Amino acid sequence: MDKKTIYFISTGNSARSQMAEGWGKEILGEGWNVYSAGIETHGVNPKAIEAMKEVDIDISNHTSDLIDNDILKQSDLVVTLSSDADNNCPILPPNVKKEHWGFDDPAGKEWSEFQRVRDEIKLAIEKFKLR
Ligand SMILES: [O-][Cl+3]([O-])([O-])[O-]
Ligand SMILES: [Cl-]
Ligand SMILES: [K+]
Repeated sequence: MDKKTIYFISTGNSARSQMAEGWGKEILGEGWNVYSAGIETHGVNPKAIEAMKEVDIDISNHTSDLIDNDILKQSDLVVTLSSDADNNCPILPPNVKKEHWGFDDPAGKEWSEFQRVRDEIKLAIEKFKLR
């Protein structure tokens, strides 16, 4: 069937949203275009890159972006990863569905927290695929 589009939006496009994009392309790649953005943009967190590298997923080529309206309007599903993203997300046109999957912000925390959030996001995406 026609490939769908999922857009992960978080406070920034530095950690949670980048790991979601990484997992999304790996798990949902066959039937989904996967993108990510932040309400704010502050570079990709090197620890998020390393966290994904540890599970053989390369996100070193990702970029930190604000929301692209063109992609947004053509998205089938928008997933917010933080309450700030949930609240600051633009009013979505009727053709776009929206869900909130919250995760803790690993910024400034110890290494194991990046691993923890990485794997919680992995689980959420694996469950999503089973719908
Ligand atoms: O994607 Cl976040 O940078 O909000 O973690
Ligand atoms: Cl799929
Ligand atoms: K991005």
